[PDB]
Amino acid sequence: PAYHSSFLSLTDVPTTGNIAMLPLKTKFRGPAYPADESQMDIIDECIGLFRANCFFRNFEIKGPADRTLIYGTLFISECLGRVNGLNYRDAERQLNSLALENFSIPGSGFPLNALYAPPLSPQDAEIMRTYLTQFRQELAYRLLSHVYATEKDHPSKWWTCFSKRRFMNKAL
Amino acid sequence: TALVCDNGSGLVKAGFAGDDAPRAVFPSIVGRPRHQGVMVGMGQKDSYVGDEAQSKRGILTLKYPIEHGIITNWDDMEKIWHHTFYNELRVAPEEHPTLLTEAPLNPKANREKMTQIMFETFNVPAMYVAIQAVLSLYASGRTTGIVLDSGDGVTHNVPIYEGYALPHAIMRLDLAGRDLTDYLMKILTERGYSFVTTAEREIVRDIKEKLCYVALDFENEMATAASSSSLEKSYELPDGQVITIGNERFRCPETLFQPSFIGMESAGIHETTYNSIMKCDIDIRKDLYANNVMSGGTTMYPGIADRMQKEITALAPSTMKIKIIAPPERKYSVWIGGSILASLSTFQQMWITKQEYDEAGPSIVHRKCF
Amino acid sequence: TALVCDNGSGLVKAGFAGDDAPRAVFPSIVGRPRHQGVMVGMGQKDSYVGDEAQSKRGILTLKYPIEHGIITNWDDMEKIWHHTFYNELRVAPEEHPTLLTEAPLNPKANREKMTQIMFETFNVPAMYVAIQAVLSLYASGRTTGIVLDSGDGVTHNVPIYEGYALPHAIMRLDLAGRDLTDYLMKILTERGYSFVTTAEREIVRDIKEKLCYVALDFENEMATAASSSSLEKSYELPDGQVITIGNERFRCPETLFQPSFIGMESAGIHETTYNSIMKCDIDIRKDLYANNVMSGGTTMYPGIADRMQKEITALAPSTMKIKIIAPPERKYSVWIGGSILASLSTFQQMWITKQEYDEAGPSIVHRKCF
Amino acid sequence: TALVCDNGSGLVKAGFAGDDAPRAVFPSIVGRPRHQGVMVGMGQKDSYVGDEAQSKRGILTLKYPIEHGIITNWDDMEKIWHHTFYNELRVAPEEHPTLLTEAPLNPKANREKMTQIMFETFNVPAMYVAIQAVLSLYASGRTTGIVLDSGDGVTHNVPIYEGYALPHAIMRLDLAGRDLTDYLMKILTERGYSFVTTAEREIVRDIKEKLCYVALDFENEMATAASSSSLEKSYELPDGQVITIGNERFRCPETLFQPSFIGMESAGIHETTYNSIMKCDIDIRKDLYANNVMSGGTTMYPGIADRMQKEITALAPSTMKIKIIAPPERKYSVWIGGSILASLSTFQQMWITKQEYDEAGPSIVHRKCF
Ligand SMILES: Nc1ncnc2c1ncn2[C@@H]1O[C@H](COP(=O)(O)OP(=O)(O)O)[C@@H](O)[C@H]1O
Ligand SMILES: Nc1ncnc2c1ncn2[C@@H]1O[C@H](COP(=O)(O)OP(=O)(O)O)[C@@H](O)[C@H]1O
Ligand SMILES: Nc1ncnc2c1ncn2[C@@H]1O[C@H](COP(=O)(O)OP(=O)(O)O)[C@@H](O)[C@H]1O
Ligand code: BEF
Ligand code: BEF
Ligand code: BEF
Ligand SMILES: [Mg+2]
Ligand SMILES: [Mg+2]
Ligand SMILES: [Mg+2]
Repeated sequence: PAYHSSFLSLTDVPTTGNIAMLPLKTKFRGPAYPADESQMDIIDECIGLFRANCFFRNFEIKGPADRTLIYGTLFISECLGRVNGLNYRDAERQLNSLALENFSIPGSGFPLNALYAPPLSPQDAEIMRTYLTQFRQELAYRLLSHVYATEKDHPSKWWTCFSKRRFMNKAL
Repeated sequence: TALVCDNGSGLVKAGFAGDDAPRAVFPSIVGRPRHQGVMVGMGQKDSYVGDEAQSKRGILTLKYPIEHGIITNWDDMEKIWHHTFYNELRVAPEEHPTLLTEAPLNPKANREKMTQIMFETFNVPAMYVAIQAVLSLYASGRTTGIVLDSGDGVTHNVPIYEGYALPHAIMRLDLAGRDLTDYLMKILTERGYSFVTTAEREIVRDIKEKLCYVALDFENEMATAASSSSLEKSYELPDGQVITIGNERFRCPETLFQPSFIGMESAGIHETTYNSIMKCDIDIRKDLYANNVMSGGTTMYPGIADRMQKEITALAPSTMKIKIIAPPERKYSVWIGGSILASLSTFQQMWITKQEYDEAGPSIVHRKCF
Repeated sequence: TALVCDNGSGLVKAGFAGDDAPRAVFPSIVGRPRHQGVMVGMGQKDSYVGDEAQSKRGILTLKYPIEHGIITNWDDMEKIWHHTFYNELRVAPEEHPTLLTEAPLNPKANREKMTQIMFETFNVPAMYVAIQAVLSLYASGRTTGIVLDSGDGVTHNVPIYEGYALPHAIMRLDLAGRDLTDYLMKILTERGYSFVTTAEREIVRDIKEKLCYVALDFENEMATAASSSSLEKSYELPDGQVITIGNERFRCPETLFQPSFIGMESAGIHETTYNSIMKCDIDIRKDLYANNVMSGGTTMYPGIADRMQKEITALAPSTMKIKIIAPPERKYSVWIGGSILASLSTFQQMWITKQEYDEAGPSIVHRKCF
Repeated sequence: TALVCDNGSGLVKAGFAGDDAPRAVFPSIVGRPRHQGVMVGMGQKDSYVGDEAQSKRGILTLKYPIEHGIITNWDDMEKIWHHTFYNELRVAPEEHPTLLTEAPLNPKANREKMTQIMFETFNVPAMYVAIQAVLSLYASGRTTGIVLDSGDGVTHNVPIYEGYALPHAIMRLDLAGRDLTDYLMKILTERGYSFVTTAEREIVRDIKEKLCYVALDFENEMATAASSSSLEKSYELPDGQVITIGNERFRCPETLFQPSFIGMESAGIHETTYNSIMKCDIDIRKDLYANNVMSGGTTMYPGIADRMQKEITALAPSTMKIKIIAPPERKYSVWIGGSILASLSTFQQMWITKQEYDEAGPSIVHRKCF
């Protein structure tokens, strides 16, 4: 059994397509509601689980918090695909550029388009894009504090070697 | 919200990021009164700027603070920046990160003091300086092409291909609207009309703005104007007297195509555009001839696109197709491009912040900007 | 199905075994940008591969990761294999065996690193590394002959009788289409035209591919081009201008028959073929002489089969018939032959398998692929 | 007695054979007036040449009739040769055979038009066209070496051993003293000085010759110049105003080692040397590394021979001496070489005679000279 999100037990959380707009700790501009600064929000969960969840090859999705965790678990693999050989001062800028560049949302090019509900309206697509850009900017910034933990000029190999690993053999 | 200030040689243009045109446009001018001023206390002041200076021009000495895209007087320039923030936009600059424009091939000290004044005196949160040519590609909505930008003080070319500029193929020419205004103010003397004062400079500019046009064939327009009155036009001066103008009405803008008229050696805007294409790599030239992006207020004479397309077609090999791209919004396309750039979500990590000016001084600008 | 991936030094040729002809043919090039990347966003990439590089080349330093059939630059060769599988064939390589190829008399380490990258990076389920001039003989419908393969980087002969190769009689020559391209730049320089950059090297390759041909009698062709208009013709560059050429059209291919032109001491391709036949045992030589097989893109010059038959018939004893076999699809015959081989039912016993690589290490290719 | 005349892209260098130094050393320039010329009896003439053009330059546009060692303007080139013989040397050309010079890898129409002008118009008794580098080896008193020659218009390597040149290992690079002058006109802008007329190109060339020098270690010299110090030096213009330059002194000639400063996708002079040596046959490389010979005015920057010794030592294998000979007379050593070659008692069989040109036409120049 792979590790599912803690937030699938949460209820009446806001939703877009069928992503969960889970509480977030961040500085980036966007629609995600502030988390408690003392608590693990979905990005501390997604970074904590990623290195275990990308070895499994069979993952049942319980609800919209797992659909969110999967998008995070896939975007960590894109970031570790980018980061090889960078200085932290370059990696911040390269992975923010990766986070902000134009991407396909579910319902548009998207790999898991079989499992994610398309946006409910022309307006739901914008609240989805402005969430997923805020999410993946924070996810990149948070990840970099782990991969450049002990030394600031060389990505720690214990994080970089998952760049070949690929959650359930899917990628963005 | 960011400010975009296209701080030009002849006109300031300013507005917020994401506005579709400048909220302010005014003469890039500062002036001091030229007379005894004996009737004191009716609201006189030590110096005048922008539209106020332009409105009182007859009693003023008028100084442009920029010469050929270089700041030639810093006190006058920071008076204009002060006037943009506290009279024309009416915003705290210390709450608005600011995008600034410069010509390519410029003194490094200009960009440094322009940076220093923003962090030391206007206390701005963050700031950026863009080479004003590449803003014309943002306004034109294209990744590729050769700009020709002709301002008040400078005319310059920049080839770009698929997002990369060719900085060896860039070139500039210190001839634009100012030097054409000087030349018109000279050649009207051939008809016996006379203009000499820093006020009368603006009257001749205001004539050049509406009478003047570009000949499609200069020897034909010369021969026809030398044998008919039908090309002549007339205009009235503020003092009440009237003038009538003939071949002078196109012999002025012809200086862009023949700089030897003002005693310059370097070649006209068609030849320099073609040489800037020929200085690029062999493969990109096909796309550059298809994307000659005109820009800046001196590129707005009637007929200039038709003349430019005729001239470059005589230089380039005829077995390919050459086009001039010249939108109605030409005059503002630098500022419009800066408004687009300042709106990009990927650009927001490129603003140079005071929190990296402090440990680096003005010198950061050359490595962080361009 | 199994992939057949003939990663030649000038073109990758890739597709599926039992398919008619290669479905992914593109330059064996990685391009990297060489200019000021000024426009933020814009879809920019740190490097470009294959036809994506070839079409952008006016701003790129194009470099082939492979030289004389030897991989020189593995960090870019992985980039070409990744482009081949995921962008050009759009497969997952972990699902299909790959038949690769290499030229004979290569380094041992070339063959090792090429198996290691297929199993450890591309995670391939099984693979094999055929000799290119064996594959070209399947594509001829034969089991005896002497394949002259010549590509972009290497020319080689492999004599075969009754399906036995005679490995003592294999000839390699490190001269092919890239040396003829570099020589065409050295002689085009003499008429008036300079080509210098890695991008301009592709313009002259695109001249070589359609203006050049092999003279049947070079010393009389040379006198005919020096006395008539008929041998001269012209080509139109990306910059629209025209290039006219004459004796350069056949002096370029002639380097194959006279390697002294590019400073090499060697036999030409005709005498290299005869020196391979004359190394073989005396009873097989008749069946090699009647089955010379041309292959690879450097054998596509108009008139090369007529010239090759002339020069070999002068070296060979006049008592016996010479045939040069030169199909119109000889442009791809090494891929065509790998697509036969990878579909023969005994071949499915010959692959290096993933499990067998994991247990044996990368030296397994030396004790399974020859 | 024989004449020797080096057709240098920047200076004509001419004299008799056996003289110790050139009699005439003057700019390869034709000048024409660009002003109204109202003053009757000013001593004015329709066109100017050499030092008369250089001294009168304020009223002139200056035209170099050679670009990159290729004559681009024949009608003005025969004006320079006429000035050379009749005004500068004061000789009848019908009394003296002429040794002329040409850089390698050069449009052979140049060589034909040149010999045609000598025989048809100057009626010279006999003449020859030496390779520009092979003369440089004679002046060194040497017979094995790699000649790195770099003038005003061209830079080239000729590797030569026991008097046999390796024509396949000859390498030419169209980057020289003008490209450094024009890059200096570009980067002098960063201080806010400006130079744009052809007369001002000569003022920047006169700066380049005495202010610029080659950094031994470019990044460390940049980091040393980043603090104001003994790096910066004054120069006084013909205008009587002073200018000061800092790291512009060594960014100037660093372009020889980094052609990407002028946007060229080519190796610097160090890798162009090492690539020429590594194209040579394996036994001669030791003797080429031991006998590298510099020539031409662009090899005269302070520190260039020292920095070349440092760069070739970093490319070549470490066991062996590397010795770049930099003669103090290397300003003229091509002409010194011509003064030796035309004087040797074995050479008189090699002149093209007027009597065999009158049979063969101009194409004899190839069959005799290379
Ligand atoms: N319609 C026009 N036709 C020709 N010249 C014009 C026209 N409108 C304005 N000008 C000229 O435009 C110039 C200003 O162009 P601009 O791009 O704003 O220059 P800058 O940015 O450098 O201040 C002035 O010299 C003015 O005389
Ligand atoms: N029509 C042609 N005429 C001459 N040369 C050709 C022709 N077609 C292809 N070539 C040359 O063949 C070479 C590529 O051949 P190829 O067999 O694919 O080589 P490789 O296997 O080493 O990649 C290139 O040098 C190319 O220019
Ligand atoms: N002392 C010097 N230091 C550096 N460059 C020099 C020096 N003297 C002359 N040059 C430059 O070398 C070039 C002239 O070299 P020369 O050998 O005469 O070239 P060419 O033979 O092709 O005419 C000019 O660009 C000139 O400014
Ligand atoms: F400053 Be403007 F562009 F001349
Ligand atoms: F690599 Be190709 F076969 F020359
Ligand atoms: F013509 Be010089 F040798 F550059
Ligand atoms: Mg402007
Ligand atoms: Mg091949
Ligand atoms: Mg010279």
